[PDB]
Amino acid sequence: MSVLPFLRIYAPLNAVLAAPGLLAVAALTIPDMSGRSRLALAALLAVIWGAYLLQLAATLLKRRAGVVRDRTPKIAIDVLAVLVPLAAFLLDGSPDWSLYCAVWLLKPLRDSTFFPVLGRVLANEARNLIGVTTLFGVVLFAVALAAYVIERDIQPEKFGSIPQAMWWAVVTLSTTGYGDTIPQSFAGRVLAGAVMMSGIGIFGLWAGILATGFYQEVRRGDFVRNWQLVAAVPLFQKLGPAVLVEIVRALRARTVPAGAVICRIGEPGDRMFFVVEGSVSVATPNPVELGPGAFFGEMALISGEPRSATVSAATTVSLLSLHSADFQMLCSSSPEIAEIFRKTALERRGAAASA
Amino acid sequence: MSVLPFLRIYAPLNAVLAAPGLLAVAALTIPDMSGRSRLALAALLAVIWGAYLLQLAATLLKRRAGVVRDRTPKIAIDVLAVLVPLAAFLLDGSPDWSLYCAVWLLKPLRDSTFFPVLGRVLANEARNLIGVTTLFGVVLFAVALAAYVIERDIQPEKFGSIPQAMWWAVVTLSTTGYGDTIPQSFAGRVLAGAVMMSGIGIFGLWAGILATGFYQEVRRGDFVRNWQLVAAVPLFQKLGPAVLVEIVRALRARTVPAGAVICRIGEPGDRMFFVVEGSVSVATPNPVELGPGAFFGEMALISGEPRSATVSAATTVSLLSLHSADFQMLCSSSPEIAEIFRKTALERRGAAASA
Amino acid sequence: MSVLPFLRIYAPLNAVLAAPGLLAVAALTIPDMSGRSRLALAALLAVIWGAYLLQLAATLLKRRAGVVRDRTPKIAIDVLAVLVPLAAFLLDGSPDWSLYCAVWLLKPLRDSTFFPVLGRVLANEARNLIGVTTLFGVVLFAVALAAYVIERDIQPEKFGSIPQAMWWAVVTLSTTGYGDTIPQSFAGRVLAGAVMMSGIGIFGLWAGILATGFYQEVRRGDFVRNWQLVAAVPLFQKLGPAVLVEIVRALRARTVPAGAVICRIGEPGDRMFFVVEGSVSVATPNPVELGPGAFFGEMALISGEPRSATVSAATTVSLLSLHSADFQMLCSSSPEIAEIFRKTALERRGAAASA
Amino acid sequence: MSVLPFLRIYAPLNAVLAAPGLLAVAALTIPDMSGRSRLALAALLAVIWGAYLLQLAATLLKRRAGVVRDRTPKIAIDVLAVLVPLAAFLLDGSPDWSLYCAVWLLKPLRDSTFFPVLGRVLANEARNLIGVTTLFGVVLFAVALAAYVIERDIQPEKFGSIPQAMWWAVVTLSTTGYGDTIPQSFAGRVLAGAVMMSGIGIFGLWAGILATGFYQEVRRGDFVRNWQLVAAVPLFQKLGPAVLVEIVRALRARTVPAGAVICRIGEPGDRMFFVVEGSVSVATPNPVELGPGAFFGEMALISGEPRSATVSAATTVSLLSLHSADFQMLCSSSPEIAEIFRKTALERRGAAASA
Ligand SMILES: [K+]
Ligand SMILES: [K+]
Repeated sequence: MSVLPFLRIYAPLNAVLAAPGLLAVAALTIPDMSGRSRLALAALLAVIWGAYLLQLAATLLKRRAGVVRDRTPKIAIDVLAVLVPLAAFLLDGSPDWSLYCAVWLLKPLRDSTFFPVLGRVLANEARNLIGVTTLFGVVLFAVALAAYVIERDIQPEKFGSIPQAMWWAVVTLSTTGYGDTIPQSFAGRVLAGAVMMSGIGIFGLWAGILATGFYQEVRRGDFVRNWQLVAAVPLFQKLGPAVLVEIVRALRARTVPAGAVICRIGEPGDRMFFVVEGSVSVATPNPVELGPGAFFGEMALISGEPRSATVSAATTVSLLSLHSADFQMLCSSSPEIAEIFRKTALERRGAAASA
Repeated sequence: MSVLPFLRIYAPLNAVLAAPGLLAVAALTIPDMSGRSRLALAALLAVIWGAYLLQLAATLLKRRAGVVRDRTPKIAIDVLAVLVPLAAFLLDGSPDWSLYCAVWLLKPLRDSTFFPVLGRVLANEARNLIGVTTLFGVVLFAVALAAYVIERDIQPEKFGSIPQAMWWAVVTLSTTGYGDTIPQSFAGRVLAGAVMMSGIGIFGLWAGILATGFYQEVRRGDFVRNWQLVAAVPLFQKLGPAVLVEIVRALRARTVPAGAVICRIGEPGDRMFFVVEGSVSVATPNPVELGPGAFFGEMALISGEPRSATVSAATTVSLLSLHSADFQMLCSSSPEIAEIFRKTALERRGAAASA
Repeated sequence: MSVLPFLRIYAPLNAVLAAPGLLAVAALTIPDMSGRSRLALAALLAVIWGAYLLQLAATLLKRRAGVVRDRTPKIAIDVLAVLVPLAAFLLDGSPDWSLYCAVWLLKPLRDSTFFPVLGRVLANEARNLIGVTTLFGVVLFAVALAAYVIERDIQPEKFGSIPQAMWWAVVTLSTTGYGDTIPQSFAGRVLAGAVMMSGIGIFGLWAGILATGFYQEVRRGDFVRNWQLVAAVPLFQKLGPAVLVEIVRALRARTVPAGAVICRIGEPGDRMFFVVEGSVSVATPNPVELGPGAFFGEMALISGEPRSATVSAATTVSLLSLHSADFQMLCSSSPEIAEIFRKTALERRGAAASA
Repeated sequence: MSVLPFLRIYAPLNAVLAAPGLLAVAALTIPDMSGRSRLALAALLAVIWGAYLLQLAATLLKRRAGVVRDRTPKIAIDVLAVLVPLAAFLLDGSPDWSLYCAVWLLKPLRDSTFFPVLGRVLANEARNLIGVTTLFGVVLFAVALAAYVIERDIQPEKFGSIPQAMWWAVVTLSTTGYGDTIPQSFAGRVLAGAVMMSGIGIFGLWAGILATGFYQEVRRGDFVRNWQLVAAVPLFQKLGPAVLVEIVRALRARTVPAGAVICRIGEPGDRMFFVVEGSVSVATPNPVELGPGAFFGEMALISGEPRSATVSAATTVSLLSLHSADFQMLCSSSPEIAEIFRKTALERRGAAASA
């Protein structure tokens, strides 16, 4: 609720081309299809082939920033990005070579930041997941077995065996309900009374494990990525030790591109920002073009008013942001700091129109 | 658990008429329907047309409060509220003109406060949502493809192509289970063992993103809307800086209308309120009719007793509220404040019956 | 994880008889049923009728504790508990009179504590629920309408109207997937790609509203019910103001009945209790039978050892409880208190075997 | 996100053999199966029989550590692990004796730590669960009954009775949607509008009860298991009382086996560890092989750099771990401690290459 995320977070065309690239697949998969576009999409594969392949060698030119690096991840796919289609192109002469479009699916995961963020926490909490997965296997066959007890007599063709009932177990337990094979008697139907009761309680825990400290990591990602942009601020030499831990939980940093708007004049003053690198367009008669290490919004928060200037991104700015309460928290935290932001709420009034 | 929300939060008739207005649609959609009520409901459309249209120009009279305003939102629908039926009324001579009842659906969203509250946070956390949405697309075709590997031979008419299996993917992954096309072999049925395991883990995170800091915003909405009603209180000049951040998290403000009851006599004393504007009916022999900037309940909390008066809303009061613990927190927070609320628990005993 | 809940929390037989009472219904609902037990269960209704009716007048004897009471709730059903069967017994001469077994269903809700706990919070947060319910209605017909656009031509009998598609909306949106009427074309099937995405995000919020501050109330129920049992403790005159708010969050109170076990000897010392009313059986050669206002477990926690005595409930005791950390929190909180619990860890060593 | 869990948490072969042991069952359950492997898997049962039975007496040799123990749990299955197949082997001469493979399903639960962790909290919060379970039974028949009101006339064979509709209740309420028996009229279809609305709100609470303080217990498990490894540290005599409660919430302890890697050189310095028992391989020209009661990572955190050494597990080490923020919290918490970790960031620079 407090951030301006811009400049194409889904930026790199390495990621962009997997989506249209794999939709080329399906038309080959269909009978009675004209040969015209049949191969026209195979070009686009060759384009994406040639495109990453064009990009490939530039990546294999890893004499850029060549001091110490760990690029086993970023290279693990680019290699196979072109090899696997190639060997597929010859050995699998039939159209089945296209079935090696299971390969580009990692290219999103190549430059998927937020995917290592996922895999990080699984290596702390899987202790639970296994004991739950076991426990899921307990409840699975603990309950799947009681069905064969009953309808094997009058439903051989559906429940004349165990795994046919273990099939109906997870369908019955995992919220799904296909609707192929269902009991007819009473007591077998009684048993379902505890199943959905169970599995919704189980996954009530099990999937809960994921979001549990995943949020800790994302709420932690907002700190580790933002213990940076701390020393950059000229004013933050007085901040006590325990002060920052209270604060950086809320502070997120994002980048705005050049030409974009930052805060439009007259809209309700609801937030203030800290500039640390870039330049702005504080839209005034004399534009107060503030550079790395600046801020604005106290004019609108101490007064609780609309904006005093159509601030727009003159350049690509690495932005911070902050809503009132946590700044009211700061204004409540120390009288030493409100002195400057009092003067600032008088300097910027005259300094906005003037120079 | 601690608030008296009253006076028709779903107040404006601009919102009320969308619901019955769109139920006029369906009777036109049905064969063998008598022409009698067929057009009778078209009137009610013309009523809602004429009604907002009657309301319309009063809104286009925006010389009220005309200093600085941002009403691109509130006007964006009122314009089309009447135009779109109108052009639809003539060009689409057949009854299909009624199909432009997709238009009023924004009129709730016109005066839907809590809808901008939604859209505010999506512009901070969609970074995650995309990486998850990509990741959802990863897992989609990563898993959808393995089905065509198998049953294309003996299920052409169901799994003789890829998207027919991507169809069975999300139905299998997104908790649904329609039950149209399901495997027959073993290993294809083995694969589902991880799917519901996956998607319930995925949406365990993904929908978790929404409620994650959505609650922060709603728990924040309870502050930004209630840093107001702070200076109004005559007693709150002594409150230290860090005191309020502890408190305003819990304090919610709502309005009660005239004639309503506030706290009924003899019910268990469970809460105390702060009046800031309006008037009450403290039901006593001499009604102690307290106005803007008053409170009551300490009589019932310091003693832990039922109510001392059938307080009812003499007028429309902008109410605050507070349960014991957070006031016990206040009574624990400072001895300076319990002095007055000790006297108040003696003044109001005699002042209730007397003047 | 830290409490001994015993003495039949589902105690009153007023609640017990609704369950078997309503299972008497179904046998009447079935053809080809013998008249033998057909009316035998009607007796059990007459029993439950006569039983509450026997209990009834004792409740209508409300000259017990007749000072100030609010028993509109507890009486609202007992009245109709016997009247509604009675008027049903005569006017509805056919067996349909049994269909007034929709009446006892409130008798659980009569003496359902935890049900007012539910209804308390709905009167603070329904503001959200309506805006979401509206928003649910937005997304409902916003999406339901686009289906009639498509398959009305080739599916009249299923999608030849709007509400037939609004039917398929919530089934498609609310996680269910019956499997009666599903599209055949492409773009109509494309639309489902966002639906489960939506509704699982919606209910990801909407049902989240319930548990959101419901837990606040239950975590609050653990305080309001336990600001009692505070002054009872002879030692708690020194506890500072802000000390208790830290503590009572964790402290739960429950009752154990006479004859039950409290802590068995040799089991791992994992918790300590505060007796406030009742008596125990500290199983020793000289049983140190401690009465109202006592405690035990510091012997096992300061040493981190198994139990020093098979403490069992000599009588019905109103119990408190506490795990180590929060007592380690107390031992960390003040050196003034560990002095006594040091002596206590020496007195009770000799006082256990001796008197 | 901050722990190295290794050395086969799913270690004991007592647990390993239940999974393959029960998959021996199904082949017997199937007609037209050759007798060759039919009994070959019965051997593997006899193996698992003989295997635990071989393990059995070693467990019944409970003169190891025979001082005070509570092994009613660990023995409750081992006894029946071999007896139940045995009596089954003779009395049930037909192949049905295999149906006593419902017995090993507890053997995972025998040595399932994290299963008592489950059962611990159910004995505090089931108060809620019953009132919800009752309330679930309220809503069940409250809603199930209204269906028989309607379609009994034109759907006898599906809704000609009550429990046939209570069947359609939970299927309709518990998120499932089999798709066997669905209404045809309007008002009966209207009723579903509140059902999924309800049950998703109910289980929104009910399953929420599980994860609610289950996480408290797991977040508590991280303390009770880690108030140990406190006195072992030679430096922690100065830590104030309230300091540790802040810290041990995050600190998890796990064990790494011999031969494994701990932190690889050049990877981004993201965490520091506390050795308390074992030995390491700090890969340097002179390996600084640190033993019980050591730490490392401050070199990479105070500088925010990659690793200074390929530390690998020379032996099985009982590890602790800690990310920066909580150590930055420590560095912010006291200047007394950064003095040593300043010297340590100079000693270990020279002491790494040297001795
Ligand atoms: K379903
Ligand atoms: K289905």
